[PDB]
Amino acid sequence: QVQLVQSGAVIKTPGSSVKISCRASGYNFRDYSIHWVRLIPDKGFEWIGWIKPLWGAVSYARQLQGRVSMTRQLSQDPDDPDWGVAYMEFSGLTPADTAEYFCVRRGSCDYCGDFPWQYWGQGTVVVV
Amino acid sequence: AVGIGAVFLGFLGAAGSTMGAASMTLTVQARNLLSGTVWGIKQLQARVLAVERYLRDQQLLGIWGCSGKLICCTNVPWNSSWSNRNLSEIWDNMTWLQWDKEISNYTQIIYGLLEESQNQQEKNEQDLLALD
Amino acid sequence: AVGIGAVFLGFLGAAGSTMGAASMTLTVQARNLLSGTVWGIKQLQARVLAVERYLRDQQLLGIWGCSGKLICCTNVPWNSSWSNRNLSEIWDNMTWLQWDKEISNYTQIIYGLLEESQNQQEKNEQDLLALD
Amino acid sequence: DQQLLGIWGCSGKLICCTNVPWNSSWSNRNLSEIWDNMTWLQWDKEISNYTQIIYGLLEESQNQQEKNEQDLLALD
Amino acid sequence: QVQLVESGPGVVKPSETLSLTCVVSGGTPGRGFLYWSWVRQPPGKGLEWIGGTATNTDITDYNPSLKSRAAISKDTSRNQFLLNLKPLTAGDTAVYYCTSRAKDYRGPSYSRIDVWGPGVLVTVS
Amino acid sequence: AENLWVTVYYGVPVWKDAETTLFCASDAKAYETEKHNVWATHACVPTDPNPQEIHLENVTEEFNMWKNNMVEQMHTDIISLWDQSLKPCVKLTPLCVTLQCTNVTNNITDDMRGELKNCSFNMTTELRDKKQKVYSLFYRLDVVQINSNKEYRLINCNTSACTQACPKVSFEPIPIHYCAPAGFAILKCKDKKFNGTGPCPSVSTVQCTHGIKPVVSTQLLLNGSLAEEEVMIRSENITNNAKNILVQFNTPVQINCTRPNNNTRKSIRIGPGQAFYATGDIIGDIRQAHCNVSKATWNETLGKVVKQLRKHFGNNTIIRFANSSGGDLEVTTHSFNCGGEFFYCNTSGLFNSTWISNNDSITLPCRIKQIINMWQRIGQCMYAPPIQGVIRCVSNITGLILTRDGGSTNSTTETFRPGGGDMRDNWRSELYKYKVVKIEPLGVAPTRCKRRV
Amino acid sequence: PNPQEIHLENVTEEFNMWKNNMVEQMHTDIISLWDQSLKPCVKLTPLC
Amino acid sequence: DIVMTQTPLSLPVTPGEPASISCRSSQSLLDSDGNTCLDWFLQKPGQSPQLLIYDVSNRVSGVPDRFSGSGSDTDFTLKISRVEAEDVGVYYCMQFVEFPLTFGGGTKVEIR
Amino acid sequence: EIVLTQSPGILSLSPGETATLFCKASQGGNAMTWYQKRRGQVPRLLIYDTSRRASGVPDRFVGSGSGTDFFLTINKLDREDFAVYYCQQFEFFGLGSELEVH
Ligand SMILES: *[C@@H]1O[C@H](CO)[C@@H](O[C@@H]2O[C@H](CO)[C@@H](O[C@@H]3O[C@H](CO[C@H]4O[C@H](CO)[C@@H](O)[C@H](O)[C@@H]4O)[C@@H](O)[C@H](O[C@H]4O[C@H](CO)[C@@H](O)[C@H](O)[C@@H]4O[C@H]4O[C@H](CO)[C@@H](O)[C@H](O)[C@@H]4O)[C@@H]3O)[C@H](O)[C@H]2NC(C)=O)[C@H](O)[C@H]1NC(C)=O
Ligand SMILES: *[C@@H]1O[C@H](CO)[C@@H](O[C@@H]2O[C@H](CO)[C@@H](O[C@@H]3O[C@H](CO[C@H]4O[C@H](CO)[C@@H](O)[C@H](O)[C@@H]4O)[C@@H](O)[C@H](O[C@H]4O[C@H](CO)[C@@H](O)[C@H](O)[C@@H]4O)[C@@H]3O)[C@H](O)[C@H]2NC(C)=O)[C@H](O)[C@H]1NC(C)=O
Ligand SMILES: *[C@@H]1O[C@H](CO)[C@@H](O[C@@H]2O[C@H](CO)[C@@H](O[C@@H]3O[C@H](CO[C@H]4O[C@H](CO)[C@@H](O)[C@H](O)[C@@H]4O)[C@@H](O)[C@H](O[C@H]4O[C@H](CO)[C@@H](O)[C@H](O)[C@@H]4O)[C@@H]3O)[C@H](O)[C@H]2NC(C)=O)[C@H](O)[C@H]1NC(C)=O
Ligand SMILES: *[C@@H]1O[C@H](CO)[C@@H](O[C@@H]2O[C@H](CO)[C@@H](O[C@@H]3O[C@H](CO)[C@@H](O)[C@H](O[C@H]4O[C@H](CO)[C@@H](O)[C@H](O)[C@@H]4O)[C@@H]3O)[C@H](O)[C@H]2NC(C)=O)[C@H](O)[C@H]1NC(C)=O
Ligand SMILES: *[C@@H]1O[C@H](CO)[C@@H](O[C@@H]2O[C@H](CO)[C@@H](O[C@@H]3O[C@H](CO)[C@@H](O)[C@H](O[C@H]4O[C@H](CO)[C@@H](O)[C@H](O)[C@@H]4O)[C@@H]3O)[C@H](O)[C@H]2NC(C)=O)[C@H](O)[C@H]1NC(C)=O
Ligand SMILES: *[C@@H]1O[C@H](CO)[C@@H](O[C@@H]2O[C@H](CO)[C@@H](O[C@@H]3O[C@H](CO)[C@@H](O)[C@H](O)[C@@H]3O)[C@H](O)[C@H]2NC(C)=O)[C@H](O)[C@H]1NC(C)=O
Ligand SMILES: *[C@@H]1O[C@H](CO)[C@@H](O[C@@H]2O[C@H](CO)[C@@H](O[C@@H]3O[C@H](CO)[C@@H](O)[C@H](O)[C@@H]3O)[C@H](O)[C@H]2NC(C)=O)[C@H](O)[C@H]1NC(C)=O
Ligand SMILES: *[C@@H]1O[C@H](CO)[C@@H](O[C@@H]2O[C@H](CO)[C@@H](O[C@@H]3O[C@H](CO)[C@@H](O)[C@H](O)[C@@H]3O)[C@H](O)[C@H]2NC(C)=O)[C@H](O)[C@H]1NC(C)=O
Ligand SMILES: *[C@@H]1O[C@H](CO)[C@@H](O[C@@H]2O[C@H](CO)[C@@H](O)[C@H](O)[C@H]2NC(C)=O)[C@H](O)[C@H]1NC(C)=O
Ligand SMILES: *[C@@H]1O[C@H](CO)[C@@H](O[C@@H]2O[C@H](CO)[C@@H](O)[C@H](O)[C@H]2NC(C)=O)[C@H](O)[C@H]1NC(C)=O
Ligand SMILES: *[C@@H]1O[C@H](CO)[C@@H](O[C@@H]2O[C@H](CO)[C@@H](O)[C@H](O)[C@H]2NC(C)=O)[C@H](O)[C@H]1NC(C)=O
Ligand SMILES: *[C@@H]1O[C@H](CO)[C@@H](O[C@@H]2O[C@H](CO)[C@@H](O)[C@H](O)[C@H]2NC(C)=O)[C@H](O)[C@H]1NC(C)=O
Ligand SMILES: *[C@@H]1O[C@H](CO)[C@@H](O)[C@H](O)[C@H]1NC(C)=O
Ligand SMILES: *[C@@H]1O[C@H](CO)[C@@H](O)[C@H](O)[C@H]1NC(C)=O
Ligand SMILES: *[C@@H]1O[C@H](CO)[C@@H](O)[C@H](O)[C@H]1NC(C)=O
Ligand SMILES: *[C@@H]1O[C@H](CO)[C@@H](O)[C@H](O)[C@H]1NC(C)=O
Ligand SMILES: *[C@@H]1O[C@H](CO)[C@@H](O)[C@H](O)[C@H]1NC(C)=O
Ligand SMILES: *[C@@H]1O[C@H](CO)[C@@H](O)[C@H](O)[C@H]1NC(C)=O
Ligand SMILES: *[C@@H]1O[C@H](CO)[C@@H](O)[C@H](O)[C@H]1NC(C)=O
Repeated sequence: QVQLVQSGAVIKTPGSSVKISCRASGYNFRDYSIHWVRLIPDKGFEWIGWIKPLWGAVSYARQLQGRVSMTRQLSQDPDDPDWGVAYMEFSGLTPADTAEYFCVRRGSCDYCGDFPWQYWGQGTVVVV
Repeated sequence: AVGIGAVFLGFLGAAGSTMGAASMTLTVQARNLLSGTVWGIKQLQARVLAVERYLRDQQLLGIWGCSGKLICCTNVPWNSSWSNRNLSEIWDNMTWLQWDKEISNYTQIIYGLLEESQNQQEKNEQDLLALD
Repeated sequence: AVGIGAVFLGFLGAAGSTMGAASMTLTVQARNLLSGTVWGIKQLQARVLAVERYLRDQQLLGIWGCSGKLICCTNVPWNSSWSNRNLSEIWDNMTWLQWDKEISNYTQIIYGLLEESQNQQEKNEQDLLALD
Repeated sequence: DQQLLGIWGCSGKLICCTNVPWNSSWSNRNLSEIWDNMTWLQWDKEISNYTQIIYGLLEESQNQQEKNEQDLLALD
Repeated sequence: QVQLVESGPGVVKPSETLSLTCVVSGGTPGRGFLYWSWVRQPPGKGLEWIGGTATNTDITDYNPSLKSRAAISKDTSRNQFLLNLKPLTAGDTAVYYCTSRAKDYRGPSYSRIDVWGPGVLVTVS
Repeated sequence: AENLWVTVYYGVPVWKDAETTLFCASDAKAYETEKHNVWATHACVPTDPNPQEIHLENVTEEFNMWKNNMVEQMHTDIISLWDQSLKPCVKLTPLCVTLQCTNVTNNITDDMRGELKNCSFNMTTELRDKKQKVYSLFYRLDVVQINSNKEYRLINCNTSACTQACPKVSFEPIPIHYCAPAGFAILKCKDKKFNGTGPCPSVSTVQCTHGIKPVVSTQLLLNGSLAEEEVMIRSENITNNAKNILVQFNTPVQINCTRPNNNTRKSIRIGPGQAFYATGDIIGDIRQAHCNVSKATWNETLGKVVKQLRKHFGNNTIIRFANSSGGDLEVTTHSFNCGGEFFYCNTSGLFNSTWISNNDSITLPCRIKQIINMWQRIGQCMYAPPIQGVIRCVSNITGLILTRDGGSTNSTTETFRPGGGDMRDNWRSELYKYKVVKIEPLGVAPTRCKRRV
Repeated sequence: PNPQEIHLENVTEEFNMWKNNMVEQMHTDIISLWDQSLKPCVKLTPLC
Repeated sequence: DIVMTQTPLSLPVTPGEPASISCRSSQSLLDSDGNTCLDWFLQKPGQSPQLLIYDVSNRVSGVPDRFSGSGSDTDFTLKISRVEAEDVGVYYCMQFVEFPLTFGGGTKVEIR
Repeated sequence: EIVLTQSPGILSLSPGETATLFCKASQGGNAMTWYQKRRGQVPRLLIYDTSRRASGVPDRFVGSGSGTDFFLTINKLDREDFAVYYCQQFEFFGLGSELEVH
């Protein structure tokens, strides 16, 4: 199986910075990309970014550069090499960004692309 | 003679040519079919596989009408449901790679048909030489 | 058609049947005779042994009268000291596993006999085509 | 080497009458002094230079007579 | 041997350098080698072979009448081969051909493969 | 006439696509110098000369770069060959010791942060009872503080002890010629304008491919194989974002990379027979490693790649090259090897431009690490031993690896950023021409002839 | 058992002791067999 | 070098009558393998040369039997039994027994 | 920017029938993915590559179309399947269509 667990919901102040964790378990973490998407009410979905956790190469959306930042932390352990953590340090928090934030992972079939996000995190709502 | 080269019937050399034209040069494909630390091991794991599959298809010719004749008149009537197309447009238009896709669905009844026909004519020949 | 199965000439499928009945289905035993970390190594140590012994018995047919005919009329007179039993009780009563034990003592003179008879008729055929 | 006999006139006959005329430039010596004097190890050195045209000659002759036999059984 | 493509300057004044390239599309359809040559034809005159090379070697043959002014080279990875000519005279005005020749044994009877590019006329003035 | 009969044909040319284990071949020049000077000098076969590039007529082969074979096989081959070339070299478990470090003898300015530390520590001798107080120089990217006073330890001692590469072996690429085994063929697409997916109307069979140098570079793939006439971009799906855009251009841009200090290596005997090559003194001045690229040639090649990349996004688009977005140090920066030393050279001096619809040199700095973690495994390193003298290498950048930005919101411009990511994108730029096929004989065709009795 | 010492007539073979094979092969065989017969035995690094 | 002379240099011919073109070498064209290394090409106006006759008397495929070639070791003749409009152009003999390859001077059949 | 528009907006049906949802892309030649989301749960993948279904998806959902037009037809509507359905190309998402009980 594959699990994506997040951190709990938070209430922050305008101009502060949130830091959302995303722990992935149940697969070889160093292979598959992790995407981050958000859900704003009354505006539909909106993509944020992705991160390849082998090295850590990222890519952000064009309208969110200079605000978001993504890191990862691998499992340097030859006994449980499966688990891993992704992070998002979303800075420049304005009152428009009250939303729910999901960290997703693509499917594992061969004809699955990258954007057919199969496995989903529970989502974390932030309110500012 | 000088200033001139020489070409010699290359491996896979007529793959786009006509079936009637590719039917004259089959022997080069047969010659370049057998001959040509764990790494030696893995290429050993390649090499015997080659010789294994080589014997496999020759075993099939061992069961049908000809062990090493490399073309083979047989005694199975060609069902027109497989091809329904006349000879002069097959041997003079099409290439082999198209024909393989064209009759790739219709296989494995031809092999059992040829096997039964060869065994049938073999036991009939044994009964023919038996009464003498 | 529905509600009905299909049986197909299984491997070793006639081992208890009569020799006259087992003499019609030999080809399945021939087809399932070739095809089918150090562990790969040891099954590699199995696999090539298989192909080795396969070629070995075909080499014997290379020396006697038939390379791939899979039954073989020859020219060695059957000594009645080996069997002393008439044909209609051999081909219509006994099974092959009994016959193998029955003539397992009388081998290795048949092989040299067949070898000499094939080489003898081969050089006589060469002398026959020589004078033309 | 058995593959080579697969290409020439005989798969397993172990001697083989063929249909390639023996060029006298290779040996220029009569039969009764070859088959009754010389040994094989001398003969191999004697015609070891003249090889690889015999093999292509035999290959072409076998394929030629094979397609002629197919054309002969074709018209029936 | 399916295609030969010649290239070089179409008009050259007498002090510069004549450089020609021939690009071969479809090198060889069988084992062995081809021989690739440059041949020239002055207006109303005959054909003159400038030089060439076998695909099997790196040794090139040149016409001695050309006073060792020609230099021919090749590189099979780019499937090209080149002729360079220096000094020039009006007598080098010619149609220039690239050619590929080999004896062809692929058929039932011995035949020849013999292919020429279309040629480029070069006038020096 | 209508009594047409089955005839088999054995040894007839038809192939299928297949996967199989391929096979080395190395040139005889790499066999002229011997004795495990570099890897795969014994693990691969000597090649044959004049490889038979045999052209075929009337053939349309469906090639695919991205779902290809021969690249995951090449990647497993090169990492296994990396692993086998470290087993006889020494293991550095007696070096995870509490180091006492200090600053090097240098005029320390506060703005410039020194990339060298001078570390002294106890170490066992070959006599097990006695120990010696030795000193060496390390880079600041290899030590970490343990917490006034200052005590350091190595960066990998809480993850994995790891192996100094024994320096008789070398790291320059030699060309490897892959060969098909018997009963398989290798096809090569001789088309010029071939973007890497679909039909190729002029194929040719090859017994053994050309010289493939295995280089390890993340962005800006060096020593590659050039194009023929154009600069070619290629992608799996260009409207996707997660797939890198491989760019390969025709004339190369040469790059001169150097480190200008001369390290003096010294041998510190760990135990019986095992020695450890440390950095001794720097004679002369200390300076920063760097690389130089010609500015006019770089601007011309970026002009060519913009003129090519406008064909896929409309001509009236503003192409903007920005530097890397972030991540680990082996992908944010140009990582390579140069004479047995691992460079990490900053890249923001090149990928910084904005192109609208209408003898100087670029010096870009580098940082060098002694402890690598190549291929990103769990319990591995390689402690690269130092090299005596100054180090200079001249190479020729032939390609690039780019990545778009996933733009929403009415965006009229497209920003391109370099990004290394996988190492298989390197060899994927060199095995795009090649497909491996299983030849199968034994076709079956009807004709007009019948077997007699 | 009983290895077949088979004599041949009328044969003149050119032997050579010094450019022979089977000796560098035997030497590599015996040193590799020396090396493989020491791997399971102990290592004496705590005795220096 | 072997000097190749072709005769004549300029012979205009009216359509339909037979023609014979002579070629001479300063050396024998019999090579080691027993082959006489002489080819005949025709270069029609504004076109590439096309091989017409190769070893001693054999015509390339697609070339009509109207064209025939004969010769000794040094003296060769190309005969055209019935001249047609597309035979016009410059005819060339060529030796390849030795380097350099040399061509005759050509015979231009043209309409006056 | 590739804007996806979704046609039906609000769609009111009763359980048991079939329902077709339509989306029209801005450029053509790419695949489509379809998601569903109930009231207050995580979304799940219904269809990727515009014709295949995901794991844990019954065969009553099927999607088709090509070029710029794409359809998701759900057969034999139940009560629990009344949810909002989101279309999705590479980075861009539709605003979504809502299925409502009648
Ligand atoms: C892209 O492709 C280019 C292709 O040019 C490549 O550049 C070349 O890289 C290689 C290795 O990375 C360089 O080879 C080294 O060159 C130095 C200097 O060479 C000089 O002398 C030779 C011979 O006279 C000339 O050909 C050359 O032009 C220079 O004048 C050599 O010293 C190196 O040899 C040492 O290492 C070998 C490793 O086994 C030893 O066998 C050898 O004996 C040498 O070791 C000796 O010196 C050591 C230091 O003093 C000492 O510690 C040892 O014990 C021993 O005494 C090696 O041949 C080559 O020069 C580069 N080409 C150019 C033009 O500079 C790029 O590297 C490549 N890019 C990438 C990223 O791979
Ligand atoms: C990294 O850090 C280490 C640790 O400090 C440095 O190594 C020391 O460097 C100093 C340089 O000042 C050396 O000190 C010199 O020692 C000379 C005596 O040599 C022997 O002495 C020691 C015992 O003290 C022996 O164990 C050893 O074998 C030496 O061979 C003195 O003669 C020197 O005097 C200097 O100053 C006087 C007056 O100022 C001058 O007249 C002299 O000419 C001379 O310049 C000096 O005291 C010390 O020996 C080094 N230690 C070791 C163990 O090598 C490294 O230099 C440093 N590395 C870098 C790159 O900075
Ligand atoms: C790849 O290469 C690029 C090359 O540009 C690097 O980019 C530069 O990185 C540096 C970080 O070292 C950026 O920061 C600059 O540092 C300068 C050094 O000044 C120091 O000291 C002063 C006084 O004590 C401090 O105020 C200062 O904070 C530093 O501690 C500063 O001079 C710069 O400030 C300048 O900013 C602008 C420049 O126009 C002026 O208006 C200011 O008045 C002031 O002069 C700055 O702080 C630097 O900005 C980067 N360059 C650019 C162009 O942005 C990359 O860092 C390198 N990659 C990696 C991974 O290192
Ligand atoms: C060893 O390194 C030190 C630095 O760690 C270095 O000292 C500096 O040298 C420069 C030049 O010799 C001094 O001069 C400066 O030059 C610039 C350019 O004109 C001026 O703008 C500076 O004015 C301000 O900057 C200083 C920075 O702290 C201020 O302290 C100063 O009061 C001014 O406000 C200044 O004129 C520079 O002052 C020194 N810095 C120090 C701290 O001494 C030294 O030269 C190096 N020596 C060797 C042998 O390498
Ligand atoms: C980005 O670009 C790439 C390259 O163009 C593209 O990959 C292509 O995707 C299509 C659709 O998935 C593939 O087409 C399929 O290929 C398989 C291979 O055998 C066929 O079996 C398919 O035939 C049927 O399949 C379905 C039946 O269940 C039907 O939906 C379909 O219409 C057919 O009836 C089908 O042809 C194509 O092979 C790949 N090409 C490559 C090179 O990978 C990718 O999809 C693009 N990305 C996006 C998000 O669109
Ligand atoms: C190499 O090994 C030696 C031996 O252990 C190390 O020297 C030791 O260093 C410690 C300090 O970390 C000394 O402790 C101090 O002792 C003094 C008395 O001289 C005392 O006043 C202090 O309060 C403190 O306790 C220790 O005595 C000393 N041992 C010896 C034998 O000298 C040394 O640190 C190691 N590393 C290097 C780079 O030399
Ligand atoms: C790509 O280019 C940009 C701009 O040229 C680089 O951004 C700059 O990066 C440097 C180094 O990280 C930053 O300097 C540092 O800032 C921090 C505060 O965050 C300070 O603590 C440090 O002492 C140092 O001053 C700089 O602020 C930053 N500038 C901007 C505008 O972002 C970026 O690093 C480049 N990317 C790579 C991979 O090199
Ligand atoms: C970067 O790559 C190119 C090509 O990959 C390197 O070679 C340049 O182009 C050709 C191809 O090798 C060289 O010609 C060669 O010359 C030698 C000696 O004459 C000959 O034996 C070869 O067969 C080949 O024809 C060419 O010399 C070379 N360019 C230069 C200026 O030397 C190139 O060297 C690489 N490095 C750089 C810095 O560009
Ligand atoms: C070496 O020791 C320390 C550790 O680096 C140095 O102290 C710091 O040095 C950095 C630059 O390397 C400066 O930016 C800091 O401001 C320094 N901090 C302090 C508190 O000085 C020290 O300067 C170096 N040199 C010596 C002689 O100790
Ligand atoms: C860099 O360091 C090396 C030493 O490793 C220097 O080599 C010395 O060169 C001089 C002059 O030729 C010789 O007298 C010495 O014997 C050399 N040292 C050794 C250990 O042999 C080299 O010159 C230095 N280069 C620079 C630019 O500083
Ligand atoms: C990289 O190094 C090469 C090798 O020195 C440089 O080529 C030299 O360039 C200078 C200046 O144009 C010439 O005088 C030399 O004749 C060149 N030598 C050779 C062997 O080509 C090249 O310029 C350097 N590139 C950069 C960007 O610095
Ligand atoms: C990025 O490119 C620009 C040129 O396109 C370089 O020039 C500087 O650009 C910045 C803003 O991008 C200006 O503030 C500076 O004034 C420019 N420099 C000068 C001398 O005018 C810039 O250097 C490049 N960035 C890097 C890190 O090299
Ligand atoms: C031909 O094949 C079809 C099925 O493919 C079969 O029904 C038919 O009986 C066959 N006819 C003959 C003459 O073999
Ligand atoms: C083989 O099967 C496929 C799919 O079942 C079918 O489309 C094709 O027509 C068949 N081949 C022939 C020759 O009928
Ligand atoms: C039959 O075999 C016996 C021994 O088994 C032998 O003595 C006898 O001569 C043989 N007879 C024939 C005809 O082969
Ligand atoms: C074979 O030998 C055994 C024991 O020597 C003997 O009992 C048996 O009868 C022999 N077989 C035959 C067929 O005579
Ligand atoms: C015999 O061989 C020579 C060369 O060895 C060749 O010239 C000659 O034509 C050949 N003759 C026959 C009849 O094969
Ligand atoms: C084979 O070649 C050698 C040396 O080229 C020559 O001496 C020998 O006579 C040749 N063999 C024959 C049978 O002519
Ligand atoms: C954009 O410019 C290129 C330049 O050649 C041209 O080929 C293309 O047709 C242009 N597209 C449009 C829409 O004008």
